[PDB]
Amino acid sequence: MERLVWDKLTLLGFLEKNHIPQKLYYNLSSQDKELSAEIQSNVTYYTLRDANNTLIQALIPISQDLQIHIYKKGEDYFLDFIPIIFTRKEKTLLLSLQTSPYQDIIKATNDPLLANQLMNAYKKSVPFKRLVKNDKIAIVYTRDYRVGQAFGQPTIKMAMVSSRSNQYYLFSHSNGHYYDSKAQEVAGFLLETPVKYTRISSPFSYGRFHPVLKVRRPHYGVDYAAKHGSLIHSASDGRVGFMGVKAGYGKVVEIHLNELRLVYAHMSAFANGLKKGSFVKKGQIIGRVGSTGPHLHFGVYKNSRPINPLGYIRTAKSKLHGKQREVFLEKAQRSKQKLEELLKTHSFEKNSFYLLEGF
Ligand SMILES: [Zn+2]
Repeated sequence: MERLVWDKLTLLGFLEKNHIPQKLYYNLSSQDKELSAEIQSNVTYYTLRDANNTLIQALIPISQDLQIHIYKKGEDYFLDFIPIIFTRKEKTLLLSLQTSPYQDIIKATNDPLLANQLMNAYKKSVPFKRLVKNDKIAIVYTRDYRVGQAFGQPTIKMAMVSSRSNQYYLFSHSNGHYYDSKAQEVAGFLLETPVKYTRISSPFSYGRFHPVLKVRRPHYGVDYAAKHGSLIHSASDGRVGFMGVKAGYGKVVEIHLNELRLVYAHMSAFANGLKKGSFVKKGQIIGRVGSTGPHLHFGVYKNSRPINPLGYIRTAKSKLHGKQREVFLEKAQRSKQKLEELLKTHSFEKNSFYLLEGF
């Protein structure tokens, strides 16, 4: 296949460019239309053409784990939503700073997304502006590969940053939140429900891809059933990055807050004065619920990846308890011992970074 980057196109633009009847999109269920509206610019996608230059296959990412597969059989085009095929590798970075964190992490890994994720995750506990030469940074993380090419975002499993005689740890959890050495949440956020709802008509789901009888489509936000006219509130502070129509979402507002993007779709109207560029405060009215039943699709992206918004709708951060805490801390202990060992057996006099396989 040709490997290409997406840039300006929408799904309907891509179909027209390639003489694929647009009914391939319009016949989709509304849920599939919603999935189709999150083709991000800058994503690597893949195409196969015949000796007449006719589009025979395209694989276009919707998320890190799901893609649109367009393909031609005989005279007909088909469109499925299917798993992205990939390999997952775990790495451990041991770094002694020589200049600047962002810059040195990139020099050691070629992975600016990793650098930026770490900076954001620590921004309220160790500002990177604070770090100096010979401070230490460790990161255990996974990276995904398709046919030898890295794609998507890394995921941090653990990190340790040392500054001013202290070590500051970050540990992932299966619940999606990150925690410090005390099993207290770090680098999260507090969201408000964006609409007064009757029920959640469709919850968030990562989907299920095997075995065949268990297969379930992902849904990368929360669909709220709400009475016609309901006002929509921003779940957070932020800045409006998009306001308008996107096929599959109808009228939609997107708000950016640091590494977050919040999506508010199927609206009837935007709030007077609101435009691209506006700053908004948590709870501020941004528009009104539409049927473009009446529903709001609320999406939350963290480091460009959809996450279950309901885990963040709360008035205080997460802190583990009970057996969850016992198990978390025992795992954290063993992680800490292993990192200490790796740091023993890896002198920074020889090399100012090491990039190791596994952990
Ligand atoms: Zn939805």
